[PDB]
Amino acid sequence: AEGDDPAKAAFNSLQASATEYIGYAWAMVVVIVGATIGIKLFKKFTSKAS
Repeated sequence: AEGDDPAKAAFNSLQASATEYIGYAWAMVVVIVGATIGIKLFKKFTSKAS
């Protein structure tokens, strides 16, 4: 509750956007896992064990 400084709010909000990145952090962890696994199946899914 401060003076009429909403003009600075919308501006400072851009700093909160950082969350958008921290939110995908988990997905980045999942991505990593997916990649690691894929690199295998992706390679083993070429000629298989016949």
